[PDB]
Amino acid sequence: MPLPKSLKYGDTIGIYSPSSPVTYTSPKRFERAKSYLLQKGFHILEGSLTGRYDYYRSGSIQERAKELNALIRNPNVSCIMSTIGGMNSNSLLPYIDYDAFQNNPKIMIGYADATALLLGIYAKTGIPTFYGPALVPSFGEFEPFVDDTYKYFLETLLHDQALPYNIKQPLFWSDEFINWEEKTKEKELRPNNWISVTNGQATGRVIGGNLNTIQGIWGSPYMPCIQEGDILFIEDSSKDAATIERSFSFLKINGVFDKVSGIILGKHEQFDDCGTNRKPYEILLEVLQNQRIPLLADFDCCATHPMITMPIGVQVKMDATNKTIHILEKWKI
Amino acid sequence: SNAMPLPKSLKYGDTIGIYSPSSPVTYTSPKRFERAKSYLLQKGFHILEGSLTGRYDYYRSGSIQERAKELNALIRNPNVSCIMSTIGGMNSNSLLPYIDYDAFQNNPKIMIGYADATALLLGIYAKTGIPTFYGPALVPSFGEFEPFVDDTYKYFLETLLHDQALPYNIKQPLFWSDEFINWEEKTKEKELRPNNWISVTNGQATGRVIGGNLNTIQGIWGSPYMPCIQEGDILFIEDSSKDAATIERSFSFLKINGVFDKVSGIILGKHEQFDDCGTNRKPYEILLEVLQNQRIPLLADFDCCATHPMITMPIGVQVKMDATNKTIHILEKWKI
Repeated sequence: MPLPKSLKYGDTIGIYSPSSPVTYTSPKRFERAKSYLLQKGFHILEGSLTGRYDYYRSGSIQERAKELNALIRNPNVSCIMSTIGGMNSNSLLPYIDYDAFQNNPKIMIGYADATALLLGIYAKTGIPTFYGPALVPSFGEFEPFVDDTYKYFLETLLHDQALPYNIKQPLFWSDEFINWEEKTKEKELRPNNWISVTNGQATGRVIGGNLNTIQGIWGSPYMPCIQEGDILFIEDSSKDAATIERSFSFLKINGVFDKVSGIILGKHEQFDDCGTNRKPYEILLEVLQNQRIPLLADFDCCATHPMITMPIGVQVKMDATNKTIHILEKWKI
Repeated sequence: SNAMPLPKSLKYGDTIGIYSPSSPVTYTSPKRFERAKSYLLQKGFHILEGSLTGRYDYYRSGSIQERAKELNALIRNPNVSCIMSTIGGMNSNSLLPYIDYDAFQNNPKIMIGYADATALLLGIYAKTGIPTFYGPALVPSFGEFEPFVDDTYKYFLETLLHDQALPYNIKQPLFWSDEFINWEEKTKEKELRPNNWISVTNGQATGRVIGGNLNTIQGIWGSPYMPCIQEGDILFIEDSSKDAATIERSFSFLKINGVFDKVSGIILGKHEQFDDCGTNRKPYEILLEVLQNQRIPLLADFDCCATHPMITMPIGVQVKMDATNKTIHILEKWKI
């Protein structure tokens, strides 16, 4: 695999808005997020659609692709980070300069709808991409949680890490639906646990991201093929039991559970259980119908805070029983 | 093409089996459910109520296995002529591994519904080759008050009961509505809005029609239950009660999958209660942005969707679409 250079203090992070126009609609949180990273020591290069507004999106298909491609082609930018998701990143896929990326690999990071681009870049170039912070949701978060998301970002992207790289559980989390633009109270600290839903271990290439979003790219050249022995990493956020049953069944009928060696399931921010009192993993277990696949749930790589930064497309070992995740293969220089 | 297995035409007095593959409407909307059944019974059909009728499991009628059992009992019943969903939802695709495709193949029936039931319409077609029908679901379609229910019923009989010489012309309804009123109880008359189809991009296409509810297709894409789209097919798609962001994603999903390189034309349903997100854009405008510089004949605002009234459309048979003149003809038999 070609690999991106590690992030360094003094580097420039390019930001782009491939879907929702958050830099227009949530300017306080946007400015707070920029200032946070500037203070840490990174410059921010604002993509061409920053401050622009086209209702549910930042701009036309072409204009969004141009915004991203300008960052891809800029040798001064070491990391390209989505501002936020939405629904419409998959529109850009035919128009991205994959060749320019492959020729000068950089860190591509974000989450949620940005999955479309993370996976498409990986599919087209073979360069690992990163399920991790987007500027506004992740680095616009108030203290305390922002600081733990930031710690995890440095660990994956900037620190010199020896292999194997151990991914550790945070002590506390939150999904509270408060404090978006302005802070009104402290978010409750939720004690954490990862869940040993189905015991066992697996080692394989990790593939996945936001499940809802995967259904917008599935079957295309931009969806990496799932191979025998891969580890599936999936999360959904702010959806409901009916939506995720459809998604889990989508994977089942596509044979994904006959291929993968294990499953890492993210927490589900603000899950709506439709009155059932069922957890997301229980719905998945129904869909799996007693097929014994190791399953570790409530992983902190999703819309809940704080967020881990996870490489995608590299070898991983998971132990659902003992609740560990290690990265086995280098993901950066 | 060669003659193929087909389901028997509907007859007066036939039994319609109803099942709930997703939302538990028979429990949550009991007045519309009772009105719909009464409407068909009053026409002289019998209704066989599947095993989950009146049951409730929150967002669904029952477990995955319970729902498969419900539908299979109808598939396996030689006295049922037509199997009709009560309503959609989100979760029909869960049943797909568990359906008795061999029993269906042994005794093909008219399979009809819409919206989430696309997963089963397309999965039965994919597995068996038997045409299925994008058309009425019991409670939304046949629980509609007069006058629109009568137009829906007329189209249902024209396609499933009456003998039709080929080419069979699909006539445009004269009036339509998507008003978000009169679900359980009637409060006023719906507006009889003058209807039209839309010539979005001129031209003609002839090919096998494939499609249904686009949102639902994304829950079965890539599986053995999704029929493969072939060069020259006509794509039929509709979405209902969604928004501009959602449909852009679905359109781009088709684009990146190469679908628009294959199909000869596109039929786009009306979009009930579309949320334009403030853009003032029509669904077809969003689609055409996705299409970019690729010219494809496109007929839009077709009445085979959640708006009233509803046309019954066979899937998996040859059709001629004329987007210039706003016509649709069915060219191959779909029933015997």
